[PDB]
Amino acid sequence: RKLPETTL
Amino acid sequence: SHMGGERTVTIRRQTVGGFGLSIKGGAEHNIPVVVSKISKEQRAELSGLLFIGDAILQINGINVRKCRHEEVVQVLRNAGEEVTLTVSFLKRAPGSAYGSVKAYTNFDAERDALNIETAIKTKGVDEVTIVNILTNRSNEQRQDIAFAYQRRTKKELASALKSALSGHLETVILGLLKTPAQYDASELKASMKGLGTDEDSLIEIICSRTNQELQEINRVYKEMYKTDLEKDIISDTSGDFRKLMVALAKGRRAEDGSVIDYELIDQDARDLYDAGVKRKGTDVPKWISIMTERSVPHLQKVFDRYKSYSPYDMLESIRKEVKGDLENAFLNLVQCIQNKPLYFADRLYDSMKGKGTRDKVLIRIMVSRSEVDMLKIRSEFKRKYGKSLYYYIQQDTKGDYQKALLYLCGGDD
Ligand SMILES: [Ca+2]
Ligand SMILES: [Ca+2]
Ligand SMILES: [Ca+2]
Ligand SMILES: [Ca+2]
Ligand SMILES: [Ca+2]
Repeated sequence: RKLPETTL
Repeated sequence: SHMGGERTVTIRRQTVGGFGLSIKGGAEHNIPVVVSKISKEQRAELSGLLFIGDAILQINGINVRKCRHEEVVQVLRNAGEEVTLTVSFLKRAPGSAYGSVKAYTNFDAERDALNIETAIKTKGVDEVTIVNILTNRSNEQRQDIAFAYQRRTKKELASALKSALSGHLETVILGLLKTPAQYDASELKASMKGLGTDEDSLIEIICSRTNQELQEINRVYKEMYKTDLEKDIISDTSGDFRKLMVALAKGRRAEDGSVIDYELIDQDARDLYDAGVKRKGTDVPKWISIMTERSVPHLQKVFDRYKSYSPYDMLESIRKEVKGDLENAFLNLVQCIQNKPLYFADRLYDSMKGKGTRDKVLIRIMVSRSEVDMLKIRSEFKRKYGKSLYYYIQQDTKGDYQKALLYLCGGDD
């Protein structure tokens, strides 16, 4: 939860 | 961690410049890469095909299960217009159903930190507001509150509450603010602090914690105190008592097997008898090996089968065969194996039955078991003592300290 979130 | 049935999904690049996806996770966090957000555009295309929480198992036939975060984003970035995903839904493991403290649903860490800041800075300190909030939040939510409080005030929350709160209430609130591993680690350090040892507290934590819990405790202990927990146990304990505690603290007990080994249950029962009541003296290493290495469901059946060979049950046998700290350790361990909720119910009763209160044991159990098995503890307590745990806390404690403990209890029975 709320981890590093890369958006592609 | 429940992995759903595997599924294939085709996603198409959008003219906005991407797939409309957001992902978290990777092999570095030892959990697979998961879908965290699906865009407004892609959701209309993928209605019923892809979901938030889906783990990405394959990309265009490439296995990305054991790949780290950036490795997956590079594949999707260096991909084409269409991409084929092999996915599986990850239903996160649920918590206990038998805890008294649940997670607040409409949780706002910013609003909680603000309300706590207001209560702390109210003339005289509004303890009731502080207790009401922190006892109706899960431990993980309190961690979010502490992070938000520090950003809002430039002051650590636990530091602020140490000056705003006093007495046993402070001990409860500061205890609730630590993670489970931090709380146990710091309680263990306290039991070995300075000369002498609070063996009862060391015994209580080491005998009662599971493999996973002891694993996290051993890690967090070394981070906090820059020494291994095993080394402090060795320096504060001696003889066979030390060996038992060292063995348990490793948290390498056999995990629950799928099949019941009736032949091994019988052989372990005889070896326990042959090592103790049946002979003069005791083969303590045999007792330690069987009671620290076998799984808990197994030892439960071993202790019943033991009664077929021995005139005394395992607990009475321990009392007759060993003495002192070694005896106390074995007695606690067997209770934790046989019925851990009943074990804690009895320790709660012991801390309140007589003159005054052993607040150290009362606070530790109400904090550490609030999200584990407090509902079972309450059930065993009311069954054995005829009155509720709630009732006993009322008669032994007062003030905001009392209200805090009653909240961790969860209600009357
Ligand atoms: Ca006040
Ligand atoms: Ca104080
Ligand atoms: Ca010591
Ligand atoms: Ca004997
Ligand atoms: Ca009392």
